[PDB]
Amino acid sequence: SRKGKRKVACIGAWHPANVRRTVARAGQLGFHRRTAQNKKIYMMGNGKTPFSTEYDLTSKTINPMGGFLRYGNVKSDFIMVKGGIQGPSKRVLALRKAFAPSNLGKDNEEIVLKFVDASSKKGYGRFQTTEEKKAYFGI
Amino acid sequence: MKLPRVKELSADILKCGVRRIYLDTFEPSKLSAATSRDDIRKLIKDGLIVRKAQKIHSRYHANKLMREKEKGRHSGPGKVKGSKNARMPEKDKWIKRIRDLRNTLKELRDKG
Amino acid sequence: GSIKTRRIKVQLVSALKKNRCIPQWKRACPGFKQQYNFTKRSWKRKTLKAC
Amino acid sequence: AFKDDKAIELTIPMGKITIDVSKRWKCRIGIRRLKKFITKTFHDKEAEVQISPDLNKFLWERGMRNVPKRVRVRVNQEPYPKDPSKKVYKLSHVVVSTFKGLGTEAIAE
RNA sequence: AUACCACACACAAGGGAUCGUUUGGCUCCUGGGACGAGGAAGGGCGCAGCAGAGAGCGAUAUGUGUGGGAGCAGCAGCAAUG
RNA sequence: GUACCGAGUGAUCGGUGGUGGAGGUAGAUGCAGAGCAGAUCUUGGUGGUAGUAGCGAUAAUUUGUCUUCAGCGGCAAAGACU
RNA sequence: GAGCCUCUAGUGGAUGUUUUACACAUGUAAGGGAAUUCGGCAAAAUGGAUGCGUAACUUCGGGAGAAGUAUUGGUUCAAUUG
RNA sequence: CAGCGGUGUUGUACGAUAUGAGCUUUCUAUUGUAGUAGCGAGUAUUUGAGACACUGGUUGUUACCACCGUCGU
Repeated sequence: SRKGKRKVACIGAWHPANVRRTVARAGQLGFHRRTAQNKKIYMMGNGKTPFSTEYDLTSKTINPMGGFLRYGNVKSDFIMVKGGIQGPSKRVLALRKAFAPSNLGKDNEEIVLKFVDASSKKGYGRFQTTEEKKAYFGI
Repeated sequence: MKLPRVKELSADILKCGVRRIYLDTFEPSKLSAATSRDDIRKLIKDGLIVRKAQKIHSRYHANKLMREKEKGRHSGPGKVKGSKNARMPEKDKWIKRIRDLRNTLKELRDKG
Repeated sequence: GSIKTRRIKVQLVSALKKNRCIPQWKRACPGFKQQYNFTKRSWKRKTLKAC
Repeated sequence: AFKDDKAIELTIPMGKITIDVSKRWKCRIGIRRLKKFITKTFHDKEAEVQISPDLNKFLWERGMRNVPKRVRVRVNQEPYPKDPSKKVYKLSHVVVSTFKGLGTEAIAE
């Protein structure tokens, strides 16, 4: 086709003699308010107290090797939640108690952790602590 | 006497291209005062106008490659693009052979 | 070009002498009313047809 | 000039300041951005920057599609002759074997 | 409508209508109806103290004779020996 | 020619103040190339669109220095191309 | 005297800004492999030289580079065109 | 901008030294002895080397305290 392929071809009929608000057009994308309902708290803790599971007997903080990419190390209290969340690193968010309780079985189940990943987020991260890196390489 | 013209007349006098003429920087007044070919001849004598040397293009690799090909290096099946006959002409092989053989017979007969 | 006939050369010679402005003294003369010579030409804008 | 008429000697990270610039014109736009770096380092946007021919010649050494990673330069500050309401900064090339250990120095004369 | 757009009036721009003027045109009438081998009509090229076009003139390119008589339009020079 | 003011149902007519610098009417009759919004009318002059659309196929350009008086103009040193 | 690279000789300006979307010249792509479309249109794949091996039909000249397969750089040697 | 810590990407720098399928027999002193070599793809050591980035860790050095306008009391 001539005059471009990445477009809506037909934007209306002859009558009514105007464009309808329901047809797609080019413009702003992203930077909108959105609310995500019923996300579940897996863990709560502090950035400088080490922790362990019943199965992983290493003792480590939440901070990965070298920190989070454009942030560094967590120092205060933290929450951990399932799945992804709006916006990039460093943006402010508002938290609220759930508006109504959920009936779904996936939501209301218990959670028991056995491992948490603490490897580097830059490149392929292949160690969980500096002690392992020092032991893999010499000296 | 504009300086572009000084270069043209110098190029004529020194039998080279305009790209080889160097005008000395410290006496532009002395250059600009020139009127004639005989002025330019004097400036050339005094070294205020100079012919530069040619840019270098050495045959080092060409010679090296040539000697290697004389030893028989390169020249394998993955280095040739023309037919056997293009590289070593067949009519020439014939013509070289039969002239030698005929010359051999001629001398043997004539010497008895 | 460099090769010319005698007839072509005289046409060029005459066309070259006629191509001049009004001399600067004439402008001062009491009776004289011309501004510019309208018969002046440019090689970029007209052909002589000397061929 | 600067405090106590010293020259400042510094190193310019040409590799970093050109990270976004196109390969086809790297050396042409690098010159515009070397001058910009100087003016922000001495907080003097409206001032002139002057590049000595030896520094020009060092920068163009591998043609238009490249620029050196680091370059060491001596800087002098003077009032600008054509309009002495402005300053001019003059850049000179300093030849170094290695960059290890070289910080920012101020040298007398 | 602070500043945009429109209209009215005063001043400045932009264009050349109108009125005043005319060493040109047109029509009718009367006279005339005169070229060339003794080289015509028509074409070209030259000629000025400063001179392109046009006018005038032919290497004698403002000469001779007759009748008159005051200047040659600019600048430099000429003129009752015209 | 331009602002105002009066007369007439109306086609039009009259006066006043500035501008202009030499010609102009009222009555009765005569002769006509005798009245314009239009013709994708004819000629000349001017808008909105608009400081907008565009002005950049090709090898490529940087630094200093003099002019220029503000020309990537000239000259030195580099980097490229046919 | 192909394309690509250099010597002799010759060469260049509408300024700054990292510059969204849609374009125009181009690159690359998991698994699938013409399901796309009037239609494999466009693109991809094959490619030089050396050897082995080559069908129907034919006017016996051709078909024929049929098809199908293998080899290829650097170094150091023998042997003399294999 | 540099040190010194930390986290990555690529794959083992330059230069030396040793080895290398093979091919070769040169020189100085001097009568006869001693001295006495060249040419070579590559491979191993020094060397998880060298290069390059980012650090909300820590030390040193260097730069920065202005100015112009509008509305109000």
